[PDB]
Amino acid sequence: MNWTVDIPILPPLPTDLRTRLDAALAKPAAQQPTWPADQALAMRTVLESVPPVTVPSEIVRLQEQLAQVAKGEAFLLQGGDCAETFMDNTEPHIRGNVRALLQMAVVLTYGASMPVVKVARIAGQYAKPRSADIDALGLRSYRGDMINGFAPDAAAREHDPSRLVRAYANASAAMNLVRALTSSGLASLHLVHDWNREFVRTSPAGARYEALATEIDRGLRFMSACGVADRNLQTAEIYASHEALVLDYERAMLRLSDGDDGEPQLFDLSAHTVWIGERTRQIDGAHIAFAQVIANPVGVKLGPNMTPELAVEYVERLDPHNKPGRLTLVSRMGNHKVRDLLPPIVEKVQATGHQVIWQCDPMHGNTHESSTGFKTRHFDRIVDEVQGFFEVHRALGTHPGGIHVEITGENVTECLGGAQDISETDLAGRYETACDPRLNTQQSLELAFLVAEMLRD
Amino acid sequence: NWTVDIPIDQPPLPTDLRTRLDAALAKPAAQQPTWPADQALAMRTVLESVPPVTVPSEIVRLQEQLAQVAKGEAFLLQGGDCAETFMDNTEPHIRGNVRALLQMAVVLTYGASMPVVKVARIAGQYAKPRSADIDALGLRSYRGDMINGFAPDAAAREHDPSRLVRAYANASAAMNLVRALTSSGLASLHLVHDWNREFVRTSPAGARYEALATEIDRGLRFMSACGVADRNLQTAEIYASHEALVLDYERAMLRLSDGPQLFDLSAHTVWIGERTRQIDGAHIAFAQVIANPVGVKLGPNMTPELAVEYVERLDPHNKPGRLTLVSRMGNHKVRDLLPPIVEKVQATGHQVIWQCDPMHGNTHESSTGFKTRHFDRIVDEVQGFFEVHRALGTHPGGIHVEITGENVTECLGGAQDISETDLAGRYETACDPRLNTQQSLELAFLVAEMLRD
Amino acid sequence: NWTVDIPIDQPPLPTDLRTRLDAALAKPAAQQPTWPADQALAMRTVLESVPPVTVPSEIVRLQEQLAQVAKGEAFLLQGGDCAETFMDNTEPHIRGNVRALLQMAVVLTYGASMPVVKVARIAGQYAKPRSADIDALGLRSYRGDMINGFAPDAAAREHDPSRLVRAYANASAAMNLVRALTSSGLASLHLVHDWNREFVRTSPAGARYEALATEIDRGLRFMSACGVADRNLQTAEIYASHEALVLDYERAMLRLSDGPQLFDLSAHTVWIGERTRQIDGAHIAFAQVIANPVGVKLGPNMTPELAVEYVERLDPHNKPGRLTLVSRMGNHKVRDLLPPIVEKVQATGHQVIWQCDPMHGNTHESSTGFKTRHFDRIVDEVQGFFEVHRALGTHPGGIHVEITGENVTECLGGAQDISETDLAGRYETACDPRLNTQQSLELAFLVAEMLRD
Amino acid sequence: MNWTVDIPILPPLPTDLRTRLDAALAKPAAQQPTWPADQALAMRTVLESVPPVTVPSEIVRLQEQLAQVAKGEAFLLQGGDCAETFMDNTEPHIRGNVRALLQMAVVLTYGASMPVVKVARIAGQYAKPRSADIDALGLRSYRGDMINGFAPDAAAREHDPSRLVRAYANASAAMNLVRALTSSGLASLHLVHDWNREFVRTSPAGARYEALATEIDRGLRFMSACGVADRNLQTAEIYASHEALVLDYERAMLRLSDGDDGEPQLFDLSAHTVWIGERTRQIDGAHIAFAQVIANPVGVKLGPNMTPELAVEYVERLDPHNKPGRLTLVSRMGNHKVRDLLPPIVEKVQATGHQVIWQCDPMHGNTHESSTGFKTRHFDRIVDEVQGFFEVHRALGTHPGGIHVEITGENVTECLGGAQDISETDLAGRYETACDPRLNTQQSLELAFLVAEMLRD
Ligand SMILES: N[C@@H](Cc1c[nH]c2ccccc12)C(=O)O
Ligand SMILES: N[C@@H](Cc1c[nH]c2ccccc12)C(=O)O
Ligand SMILES: N[C@@H](Cc1c[nH]c2ccccc12)C(=O)O
Ligand SMILES: N[C@@H](Cc1c[nH]c2ccccc12)C(=O)O
Ligand SMILES: N[C@@H](Cc1ccccc1)C(=O)O
Ligand SMILES: N[C@@H](Cc1ccccc1)C(=O)O
Ligand SMILES: N[C@@H](Cc1ccccc1)C(=O)O
Ligand SMILES: N[C@@H](Cc1ccccc1)C(=O)O
Ligand SMILES: [Cl-]
Ligand SMILES: [Cl-]
Ligand SMILES: [Cl-]
Ligand SMILES: [Cl-]
Ligand SMILES: [Mn+2]
Ligand SMILES: [Mn+2]
Ligand SMILES: [Mn+2]
Ligand SMILES: [Mn+2]
Repeated sequence: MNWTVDIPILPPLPTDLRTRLDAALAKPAAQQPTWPADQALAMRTVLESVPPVTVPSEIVRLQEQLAQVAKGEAFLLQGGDCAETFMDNTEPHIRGNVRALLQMAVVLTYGASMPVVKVARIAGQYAKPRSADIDALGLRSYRGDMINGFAPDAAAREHDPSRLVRAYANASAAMNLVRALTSSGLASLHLVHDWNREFVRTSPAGARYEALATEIDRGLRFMSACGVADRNLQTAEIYASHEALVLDYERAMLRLSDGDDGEPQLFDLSAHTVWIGERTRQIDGAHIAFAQVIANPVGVKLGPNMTPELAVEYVERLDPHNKPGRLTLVSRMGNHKVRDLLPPIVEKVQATGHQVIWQCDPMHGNTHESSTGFKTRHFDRIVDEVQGFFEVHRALGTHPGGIHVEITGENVTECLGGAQDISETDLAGRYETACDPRLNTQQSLELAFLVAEMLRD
Repeated sequence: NWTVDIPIDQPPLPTDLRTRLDAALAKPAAQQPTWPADQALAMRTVLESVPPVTVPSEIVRLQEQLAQVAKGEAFLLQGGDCAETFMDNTEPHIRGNVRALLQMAVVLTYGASMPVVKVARIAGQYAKPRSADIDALGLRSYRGDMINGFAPDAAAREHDPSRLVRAYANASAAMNLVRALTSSGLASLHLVHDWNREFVRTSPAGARYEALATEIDRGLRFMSACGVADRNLQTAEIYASHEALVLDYERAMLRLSDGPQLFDLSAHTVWIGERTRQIDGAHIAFAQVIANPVGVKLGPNMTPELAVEYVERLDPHNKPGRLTLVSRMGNHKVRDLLPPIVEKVQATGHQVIWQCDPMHGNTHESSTGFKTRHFDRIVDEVQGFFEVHRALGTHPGGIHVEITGENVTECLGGAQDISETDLAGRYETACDPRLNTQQSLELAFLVAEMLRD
Repeated sequence: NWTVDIPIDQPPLPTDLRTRLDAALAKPAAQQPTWPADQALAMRTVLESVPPVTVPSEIVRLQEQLAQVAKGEAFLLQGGDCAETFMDNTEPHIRGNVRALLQMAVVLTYGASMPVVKVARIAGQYAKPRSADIDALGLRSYRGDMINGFAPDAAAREHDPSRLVRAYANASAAMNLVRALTSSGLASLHLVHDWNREFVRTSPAGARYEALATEIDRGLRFMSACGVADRNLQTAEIYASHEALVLDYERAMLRLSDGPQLFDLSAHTVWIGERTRQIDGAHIAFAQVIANPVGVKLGPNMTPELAVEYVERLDPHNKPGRLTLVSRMGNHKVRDLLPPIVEKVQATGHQVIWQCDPMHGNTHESSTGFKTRHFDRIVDEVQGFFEVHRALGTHPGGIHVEITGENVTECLGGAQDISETDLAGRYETACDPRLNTQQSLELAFLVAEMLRD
Repeated sequence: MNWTVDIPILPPLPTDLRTRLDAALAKPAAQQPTWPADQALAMRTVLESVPPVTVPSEIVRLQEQLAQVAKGEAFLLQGGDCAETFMDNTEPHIRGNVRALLQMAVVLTYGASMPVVKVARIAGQYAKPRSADIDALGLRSYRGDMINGFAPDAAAREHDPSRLVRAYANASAAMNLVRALTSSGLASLHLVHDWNREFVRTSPAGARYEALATEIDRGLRFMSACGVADRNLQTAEIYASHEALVLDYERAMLRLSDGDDGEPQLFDLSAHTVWIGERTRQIDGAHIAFAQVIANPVGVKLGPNMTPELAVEYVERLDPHNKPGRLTLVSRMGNHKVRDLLPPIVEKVQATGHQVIWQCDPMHGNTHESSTGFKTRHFDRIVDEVQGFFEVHRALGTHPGGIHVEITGENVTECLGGAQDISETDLAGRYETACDPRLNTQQSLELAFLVAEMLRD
């Protein structure tokens, strides 16, 4: 059946912000759903008065934490599903993904010797681009639950604007849980580290990670021995992110800030931070213009065809004021290319004077199709791209700022390798992703161990 | 018709607890909606797998804080809209209401000299009883947005079980925002006190309250002067609550904690109303089975003996703070009716919270046709509630009020001297008349003196 | 003769700082003792290698706190005995005096709404000037226990340089105890406030002070109610001070910090008296060379121009809080004499602390023969000091008083209404009349209102 | 020359405390100086109204911290000079000894994974017993500066009661400094650990201790990474101790407590805690009786002739109320005997039901005379006694509670071995002790490293 919401019935935007927003959205937009303009407008009119998913003073705080990242005084961890679905938007799946990110944070905080800014891909990662409008079954392609349905039939693939509302309801629901969990006990550093201790005990490669787990453990005991005040160990902040892709959803989630802090700006309150993907980063297109008008922190994906010069253009358009950490540039090159392609981008951007975050995405450049027909990534390539991203920064004297991974708390079978030795035949058991293969819980924690050893190197 | 339809798609609680629940839910349930069972079932099935509004470790913490209230070492402040509506579940309304709680809370904490457990009527108060089969307009009565529409038209008033899911979405989106605001600066004690100072400055009776405002300011500066660490001044906990009325909604929102007890995860704490508190009815049998702290409204027809049976039913293990008895008597009846009830419950050896709802027994109709409440009657029920406890050496434990951040004209009186003619300007409640933001801060100050006195 | 002799046994400061010191110390020094140079030297040699009374990082912290006082963001409270004696350097006396500071401090912190830098006249105040060549009894005048004996007999009054070492031992043993008491529970704010409550309860004017006592109590409970972390309520810092008078003692106690500047490590902060503040004399040239915060007493003969030369000499680098100008004018003269001095020093652009000593210009002789001070005159000098600063928009920075924990009868008046006849009962000071414990708490309350007013 | 103090001119002691104290001091007392009774009494009358060196609420606190020790929830470190002197009672020598104890504490806190109760032998360790009244030069023996002079001449050796006063003045002076230093910066955990980092860098055996120093370092950085409240890292408490030997000094430093906490008792305020030595622990003698009347925590030295049965008698006389941590029993057996003699003492005392602190003194049973004529101890024996004290407790299931060592911050040449390889010829350079050989600063820190590895084992 259906539930039903009302299309509703206040000071207008500041004149310059109206002008600028309309000039942004007048530009060409790639990868947009194709539904009618009237039905879209009704849906945006619903979203324009819902309670936001985030609030501006959180975005201001995240921006300050990311400036520390940009200055080399913190490390950025971002991860969660490749594609959230409505049907898997459930308490166990959310807790599971929050717990996996947390588990990784413990180990990276200890390896980096500095705070880790924890950013979940969650509460709105419901839209994807596609290179092909017709997929391999010859159906109109799945573009994520905010657009159409996974089910491999033609009605299910029709673009349905009512998905904008269901996507918001599902997002704000998740966010409520993520906040409940982070403040009420899941994020206690003691509990989360006990889980890491249970992984080291049962993992097939646990003997390799025992020494570092033991050190963290004596580190934690050292704290209670010296009598530190411990409430800061009880809770952590998990922020929300997703690809800003569907411009009808992002424009309708825009809100003007109150001016008490800074003079009023437009924040996208569908998320704390958002990024712009490889297929939508046209320099003069609507997504880059949009990013330029919102106050949030933003990132741009940079793949193997990126030039140093285009990089610098992104930095000048998106960090026009030189605000450390407003712009993250998220390298995804493939492990076999990172060490060649990244260095001259980093040099040209470092010489601008701006302070970007350098972030490694070691997933999206390392995808292949298995003999068994599944889209998969090999753990050792994902690892090796991070290795090589660390080598580039070390050679340059610049900061390996963080990683951006697709992970889950579930024990799926989606990426090959790890300690578990996920084989091509194994992929059949629990291939559950609605899009790209994610590291399972064990694989994601193994990678934090390995990355903790790069941070220590 | 200016709507948009949102499609619904389509492991169970344990057998032993399901067997206990179905036994309790075979009891007759008053005031339930009349939708088809098969549609109710469908909608319960959706809600049995949605992410929860609250989590068990939050409720367990609330129980600890409420235990401290029961024992005379904390004060319970519960307030917000009489009735939430889906169309007024907006960011400025929700903020406004949190703001008004928080401002009352600063003044009450200072006046009590102890912590204040801050519980909003919010993120689910979407259902109400009715006495009237047919309202004045000859329509089926409005029952709250979880049941039907406010709109005085026959189609709006048919009972729609899909509203179960709309209520949930609106409840979680609301709770998301309440969490976000109370963690990220709205619950800064300094900033909330600054709003209290601007009220004292511009209020018409602001002269009367200036002295206490200045003492608070100087109690604040004293903290800074002594160098205390300040992060616990930066944020506050606002718990969620509503009347537990729709048993289709409340049972679907049940979850087992991870150990393992049954919690209702639609709210932190829920109460049973004056019309559904049958000692052998399902609402009571539901309150019995859940581990959340629970409240029961006790109006002027209550007997000591019946208030005891509530205690034996709802607090069988003698957990202080688990049960809150909520007096609502009328200002003219509190001093007489409440003492016997207190004496007899105290004598059981159980520690209940004694909370005053000075709103619901003090409602009258104005010559201009609006349902309304005098400000002075409301105050004087609290004053009396206080006298009762002082006389008996028992704890005046908290209050339960209907308030909003908005500058409505719903209750008469207060410093603004809302008159019978002012009622029409902004009377916006979908149900009972609320204190507006000014009247609710004024009531906090006046109660803060009863605590000091 | 009821004494026991304790034998004395027997790498230097750097050449460049020793060359600076000897240049400054070639200046004439008033009020110095008349013992043989060779004996002075011997005794300086002992004191140049003894463990220090204070350490440089303590003084550096004091300078930071005193900077905050200079800038109008803290208040300076300095008090204790006019003259310490070796035979009254006992555990109950020392505790009593710390106790009396700390109680004044609670009330001043609340009344100021900012932190209070707590500096005792203690652990070295063992030397005094004299005007009189020959006292009334026809004896050489007593000069303080670091110089000679109080005992009115010719042998006691000969200047004994071995008293340099006795002073040091008594100073360090005293400071040991002050550190121990302020770390281990005597400086608990709660417990100190409890003493303040028992004073309000038993004092004859306790009625007058009850309201502020109750506000403090409620500002305290408010902290607990808000859950602040409390370790900074458990202890307090009490710094040491005395008049820097015996240059043989003060120069021997010099040390280089470890980097490197010169500190006098006989005290945290030291002041120059009204009789030794010659602009070209050695006391001033000594204050110039040390890095400690310093004070200069400014009596009714001071000129604006001379108070400026103190600023240029003693605060050459413009370090706020480094220099404290200590007004002591008489209550009848403060309102007239002080404003010009403030205007002219302010105009230099330097930030000095402006501290009131309401004791030394308000001393009179009673018909019963005792040196005494009216309580009301003392209060009214502070009141005036306050009016002066308010008028000019400058900071009334602190006070400097002579107080003890004991229930002496030295100053007239106060709530106890000490009369000319009461003076003989317990007049025990070896020098000037002190506020007793009651009168000193009474003065804190009354000053706390000048701060609130 | 001389300085001069006055022999002075209040509620009498509670009748039972008078009676008990006099009954204690009526018993025979070994090792007491032999000066006239009238001159003694004058000196005690001076001491009876001086400001105490410690106060009762500190002793109450230390007792609570030592009960945690007794329960196995903390570790006790006690050390400083074998014999303080008046002439070396100077700022550098005191800071030096405080710094060395601190440096050791950092490493033991981290090794134990639990707090360390820091107890200095300081501010009154001015008296020693002697087996011989005539020494090897045929002079009346040196008994410590509270009794007579080190100088090897007969006048200097006369017993001089005025030394009771000079001993107090010197003690309270030191204590004032120790308190100044602990609260004002010397005891910052960051500074003290930087010093440990400089030792590991320059020590000849530094490469052996680098790994553990590095772990502590990442542990400390882990704390700032997680944002702990850090004032508890700024300061530490150093307590005062010495051998309670001279009964004229200890009786005159007795003070009655105020009753606000517990009902009034006699505390010895010359120290926080005191111990009774091998030569003065006669079961029915004045020192054991004295210890029984004061409220302080106490210890008794136990050497190789101790029986399990006599041990239990000490426990029943000195911990009559079963108060954990009131009684420490301080094993000194010699490294070659500890593993044989300690176990049956521990079993008999454990079976009483009382909770003593078990403390290792690995110095006093391990002393020998070198070919070069110096009293010396070999580092490897001192180490091996601690090793063996750990082995006894591990085998029993009981708590290796702490160590009691003689150390200094100076780079003296008094104990053979260590990383520095202090040879018999080396002892000549800087043999500075007025009594037994102390570990120098480097040797004391090496031993903390080694003991930290026993705690980790
Ligand atoms: N609050 C700190 C420490 C912390 C608490 N829980 C955590 C879980 C993982 C990592 C760190 C933490 C932080 O978020 O950094
Ligand atoms: N966190 C404390 C104090 C506090 C912070 N913000 C507040 C706002 C209102 C009342 C109290 C507070 C509490 O909830 O009690
Ligand atoms: N430690 C704080 C508060 C405090 C503790 N004890 C006190 C005693 C008196 C005055 C203040 C205090 C301070 O010194 O300011
Ligand atoms: N205050 C804690 C931590 C600490 C501070 N400084 C230290 C120096 C050494 C060891 C520990 C510490 C303690 O004493 O245990
Ligand atoms: N309150 C609005 C919009 C909304 C829908 C779902 C969740 C939150 C808000 C409605 O019910 O139509
Ligand atoms: N994920 C489910 C249930 C749900 C509805 C609304 C909000 C949150 C969850 C859906 O989309 O139907
Ligand atoms: N105050 C006494 C005792 C004393 C001596 C030395 C130090 C401390 C106290 C005196 O000078 O005689
Ligand atoms: N240690 C020296 C100096 C000293 C005297 C008094 C107290 C402290 C130190 C002495 O005994 O003479
Ligand atoms: Cl449009
Ligand atoms: Cl019914
Ligand atoms: Cl002269
Ligand atoms: Cl005797
Ligand atoms: Mn992906
Ligand atoms: Mn109502
Ligand atoms: Mn004086
Ligand atoms: Mn020894």
